[PDB]
Amino acid sequence: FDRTAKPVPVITSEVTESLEDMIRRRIQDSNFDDLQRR
Amino acid sequence: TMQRSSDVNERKLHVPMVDRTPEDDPPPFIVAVVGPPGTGKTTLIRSLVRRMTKSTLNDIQGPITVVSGKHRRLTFLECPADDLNAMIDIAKIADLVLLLIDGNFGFEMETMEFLNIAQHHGMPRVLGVATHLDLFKSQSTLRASKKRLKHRFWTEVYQGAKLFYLSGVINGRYPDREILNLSRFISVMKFRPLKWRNEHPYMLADRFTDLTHPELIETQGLQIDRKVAIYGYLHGTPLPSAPGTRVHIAGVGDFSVAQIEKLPDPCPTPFYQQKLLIYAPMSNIGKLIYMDNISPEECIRRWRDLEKFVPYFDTFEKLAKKWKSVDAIKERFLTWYELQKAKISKQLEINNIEYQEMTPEQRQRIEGFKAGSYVRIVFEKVPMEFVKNFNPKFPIVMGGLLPTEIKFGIVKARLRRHRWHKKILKTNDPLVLSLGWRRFQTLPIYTTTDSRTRTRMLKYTPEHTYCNAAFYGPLCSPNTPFCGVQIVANSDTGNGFRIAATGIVEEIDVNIEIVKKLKLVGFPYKIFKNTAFIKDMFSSAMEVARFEGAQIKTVSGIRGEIKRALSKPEGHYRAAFEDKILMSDIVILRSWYPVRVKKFYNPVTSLLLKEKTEWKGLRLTGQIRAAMNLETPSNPDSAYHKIEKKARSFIQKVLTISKAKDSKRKEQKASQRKERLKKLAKMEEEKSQRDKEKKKEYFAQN
Amino acid sequence: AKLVHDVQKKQHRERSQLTSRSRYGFLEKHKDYVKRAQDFHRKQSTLKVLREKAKERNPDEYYHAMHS
Amino acid sequence: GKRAINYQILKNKGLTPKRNKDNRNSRVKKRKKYQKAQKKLKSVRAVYSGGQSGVYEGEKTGIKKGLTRSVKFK
Amino acid sequence: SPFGGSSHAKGIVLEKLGIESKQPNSAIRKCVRVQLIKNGKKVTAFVPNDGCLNFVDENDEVLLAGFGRKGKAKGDIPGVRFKVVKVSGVSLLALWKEKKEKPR
Amino acid sequence: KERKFTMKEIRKDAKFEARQRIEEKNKESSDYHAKMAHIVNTINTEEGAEKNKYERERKLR
Ligand SMILES: Nc1nc2c(ncn2[C@@H]2O[C@H](COP(=O)(O)OP(=O)(O)OP(=O)(O)O)[C@@H](O)[C@H]2O)c(=O)[nH]1
Ligand SMILES: [Mg+2]
Repeated sequence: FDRTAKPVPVITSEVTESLEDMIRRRIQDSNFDDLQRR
Repeated sequence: TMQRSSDVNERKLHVPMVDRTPEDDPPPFIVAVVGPPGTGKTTLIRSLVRRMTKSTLNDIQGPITVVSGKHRRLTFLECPADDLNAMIDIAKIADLVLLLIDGNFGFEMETMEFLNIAQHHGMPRVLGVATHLDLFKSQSTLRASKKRLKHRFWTEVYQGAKLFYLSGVINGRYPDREILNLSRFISVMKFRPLKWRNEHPYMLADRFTDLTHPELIETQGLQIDRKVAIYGYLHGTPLPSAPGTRVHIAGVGDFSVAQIEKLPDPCPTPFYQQKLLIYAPMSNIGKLIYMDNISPEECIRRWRDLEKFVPYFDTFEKLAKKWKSVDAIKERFLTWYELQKAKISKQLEINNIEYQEMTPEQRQRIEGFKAGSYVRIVFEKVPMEFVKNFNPKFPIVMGGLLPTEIKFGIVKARLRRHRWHKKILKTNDPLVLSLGWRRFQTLPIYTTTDSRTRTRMLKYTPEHTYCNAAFYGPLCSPNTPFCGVQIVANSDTGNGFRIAATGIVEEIDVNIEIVKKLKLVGFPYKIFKNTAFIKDMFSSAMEVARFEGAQIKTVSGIRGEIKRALSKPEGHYRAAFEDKILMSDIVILRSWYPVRVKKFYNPVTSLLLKEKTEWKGLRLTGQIRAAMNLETPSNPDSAYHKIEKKARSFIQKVLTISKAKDSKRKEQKASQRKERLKKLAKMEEEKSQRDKEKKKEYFAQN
Repeated sequence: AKLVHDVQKKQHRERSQLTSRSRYGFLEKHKDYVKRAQDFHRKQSTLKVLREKAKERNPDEYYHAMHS
Repeated sequence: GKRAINYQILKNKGLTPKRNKDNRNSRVKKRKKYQKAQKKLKSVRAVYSGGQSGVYEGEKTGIKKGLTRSVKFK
Repeated sequence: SPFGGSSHAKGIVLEKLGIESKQPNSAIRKCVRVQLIKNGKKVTAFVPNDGCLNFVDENDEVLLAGFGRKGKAKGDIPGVRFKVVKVSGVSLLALWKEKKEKPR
Repeated sequence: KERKFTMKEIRKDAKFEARQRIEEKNKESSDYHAKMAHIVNTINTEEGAEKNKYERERKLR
């Protein structure tokens, strides 16, 4: 049959590995987008 | 008139097709006298043989091969006018059809069924013979019947066909002037190529013998599947001479050939090729390679392991030293339709010019009895009832099989109820098919792609247009027409038509996925706002736990997923919707259960019965229901329905009439004001697009 | 009608309400749904505009008509 | 026990819209178009229909005050 | 004039262009790839009424004619200049109103 | 405990095959849109070229 929506995205070791190398490549660039004193 | 000069020479340009009718021994062009019972056939045959060989023929039976003219001869066949089991394969084999109508009766449905079978299976050269003009002295009515028959005939077949009229019979034979002006036409015949008779080796039988041992049948006792010689005359593509070819003769099923043999020709060639007449029956290195005994290396050493792909090689140093100088290899080193016709005709010419070579290879073991060779065939294991109740009236056609059309399995065709059949075709109601050479009763399933995403099962064919269909059966090649008959027995024909389903096979396979939409159905019983507990569609929480997440919709058109099973009332569960449902609604899933086609297959096996007709195969569903007298299964909640003081009293009556009259007059004026608004919308849209065309046509002069 | 048949534009009758649930009968199709739903939307919108004026009541209004 | 052909296979028509008995004979369709259009222009003008037939039973369908159907000279 | 001087040209259909268009009776569903024979080329013809699209299958020796739109449509594609008027001897208007029969 | 196990496992199965067939359906729908759009604008432009050429050749004369 057919279903309405995509289900909850289950957290697998592959998706936490992609999130961790995303964030460690990001802070190896040190490209964190915070606010500024302005 | 240059426009007409460039417009009438588009009659020439057609699809390029190939012929394979060689100009050395052309076969007798099988013509096929068919039509109604009673009128015509035997007297027309007697007249044609009496005018073509000056000798009569009393009690004619089976196929004649008479000679007409110098070069080539032809073949007659009185087809019986009581069975489609002869009519169908006569229309599959024939090349001309002189077709009988009787002008004191109008048309007739046997020639109607024959013309439709010919129109689908490939049009032969049709030629109408209107007989039985004993109409009246009123030559106005004679001209009227001939005019109406000619116009109806030119609509049914190509417009402009010849319709020869015959008067009454003068002592057994027809008027000889009309037989003269018919015989001159069928001498100037000029046939055309067709794909089936230019793709399959086909033969009409005209002699039929049983060369099985009389002591063997007398000691086995009428049980054996005997061996049978068909002495016959092949047409079309060359039937390959090596024994082992699968050949289906009609109405018993296929066999394999055992041995075939070329005979003396019982019909005239020209007399110069004779030196340097009605026949009416039923009344080095190459042999070094192909020698089996010797090994290949002993073969090459008498003349002078391929998983390893690489070609052979010598010693690297040896051929490098040989080819330190390489000048030994210096001798090597340094309109559209007439175009296509020239291409295929030059192909056929070089084919013939390298065929004209030594005779055992180039006639009977490289290509095998091209066309026009009186050959005897034998088959062992031919069943008993064929020879026990063989009838000389019925034709015995036989076509070879291509390597693809012996396999079985499903086939997906396109279908359409034949537009004069008075009743539509329910699915899983069996019908006879003339798919190729085989004719067989099978159970189809009519499907359609619902806007080309999935193939669901219809419970009925559409009423006038096509639909897909799938059925078990012999896998013919794609892109071929086929007719489908209902009941073939002449005990139930009555007054109605017989052909049911024309169509075209386009695609074969071995397994088809095909669904049927079943709808799960439940009811709500505690309706909240925006959610509802729905009831008695699932017997258990395990079913609900599989189906959690599905789109359902009510009958009102509101969607909504289902979420989770309720706990204690174990059938019921909880769903969320668009907004609040009424209690009087029905929740509906959507679901597909894959149905599978039935593997039934039964050929007609026509000419094995004692009766030669009345082949009751499987009955229709309606008539077995009427046979064991069950009623048709109506569903009582499924039937449609047509859904849904005197002065003061007088003044109240007048006011309550007048305000309601003016109310509905006002709403009618508003209703028609809506259509006046839509009409002005269409008018302004057309005017605006016309003016925005004109305002740039005013600027394209720049 | 450009290139269609009358059998191509034949009538589709609508199925009834089941007799198994005939106590709360009159199955309610799509036109009756939209005539319910637009009415409910209009009632909710007028309820929310008077609720908005109630949440901005401005408690110092006065006219000559408020003496009795 | 002899077959025949029926009407639709003899005539060889089919799958047409329902046409009109008024549309058959052109003299009739050019009559039933006129006497409708004869009765149409009792709604754009007021044509002469014989005059005072019975006794004068009044104008019988309404006279209104604020309406002048007189073309005026600019 | 649009093909030499003739008003009609016999042609061979390659394949039914756009069988996988989901919307029934649409422009991209009602196209065929005709091989014109008079000069041996490709062209894209526009058979009316997808319900009678499925008469023509493959090398059905089809006979084309021009199209000539008398306005502007909703979702009609431009580029198709040719409509099918006769297929394999008969006229597919007569075939779609099921008078004659397609011969093969 | 076995009822809890089988219900937990069948609903994990439902969510898993849900996710995979729904991304498969969206992928095939997007590739269908790509193929249909490609053939419709190639039949638009490649034929409109000779259409405008013939209209330029006709409107002169
Ligand atoms: N008056 C008249 N009688 C005809 C004519 N044609 C055929 N008949 C009669 O029809 C009878 C049947 O002759 P055939 O047509 O040869 O019979 P058949 O061809 O064997 O037909 P079947 O017996 O059904 O197989 C003949 O005896 C004729 O008397 C005709 O043109 N005029
Ligand atoms: Mg006879």
